[PDB]
Amino acid sequence: EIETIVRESEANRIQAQTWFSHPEKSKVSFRYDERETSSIRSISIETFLSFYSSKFNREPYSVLDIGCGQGQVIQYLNSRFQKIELTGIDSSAQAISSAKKLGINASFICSNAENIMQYVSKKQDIIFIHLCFGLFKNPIAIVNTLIHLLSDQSCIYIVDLDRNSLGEGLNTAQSREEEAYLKDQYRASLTMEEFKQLLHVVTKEQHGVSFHVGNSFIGGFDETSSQFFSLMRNRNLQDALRTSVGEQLKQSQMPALLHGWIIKNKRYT
Ligand SMILES: Nc1ncnc2c1ncn2[C@@H]1O[C@H](CSCC[C@H](N)C(=O)O)[C@@H](O)[C@H]1O
Repeated sequence: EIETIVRESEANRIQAQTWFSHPEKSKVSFRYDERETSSIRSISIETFLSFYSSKFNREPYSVLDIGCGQGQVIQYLNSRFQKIELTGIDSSAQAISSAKKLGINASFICSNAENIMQYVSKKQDIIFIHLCFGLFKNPIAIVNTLIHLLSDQSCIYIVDLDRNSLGEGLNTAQSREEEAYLKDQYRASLTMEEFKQLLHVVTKEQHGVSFHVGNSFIGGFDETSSQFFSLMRNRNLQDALRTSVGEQLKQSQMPALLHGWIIKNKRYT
């Protein structure tokens, strides 16, 4: 079913991606994303760091950022850890050029995520796909490729738009062009059920691999579930929650996002 949904929806994902590949449209998307999603990005990073520590009882050694933009995630991670192997990939040359100007000890690659194996061979502890999964022409193929790059103790963490959150998404727009941008992005997005089906398809074909999907603000983990408690106790995630969307303004206008994990814990003989 999901393979069909993905294929028939391909034009919608092509249209969404125009907002990142043309200079004028890219100004609109960059402004919106940095104004509205920067806080979310911090929360998402602290979420995966906290999850990784709780799940594997160690810190990650390597992180790969898919659709890394101007390298904001990699910069955040670079200041957090003294030693960590960092890689970012993005198909926008302008984004990668900007990322390289940060002067960080990290590898930035300009290519379609499809081609990652031609650039990266070392296994990754965390592969992060933040607010860009709906832009890929072939998302099933991408994830299958990335699973091959996962280390012994690893996860793919995907955060993306929920198709059903369109109304709330539009409330955040501050211009008609932002409305147009968001409409195009949401048209490319999946429902929660479709997202869950997608992760089911890519994981049950893999040894030592489980998955989790949810709408909960904290990593999609239900507020009666186990990982939720570990996360809510985490000092770093708590810090991020305070000053991310901790302004006045009375209300926040928060569209619910999809949160997906592909978790690998290889058992050796
Ligand atoms: N096939 C592909 N491979 C790699 N990057 C892609 C891609 N399609 C789109 N992108 C990139 O995905 C990004 C979406 S916007 C930036 C998302 C970033 N992860 C963040 O959370 O802020 C753009 O920089 C765009 O150039």
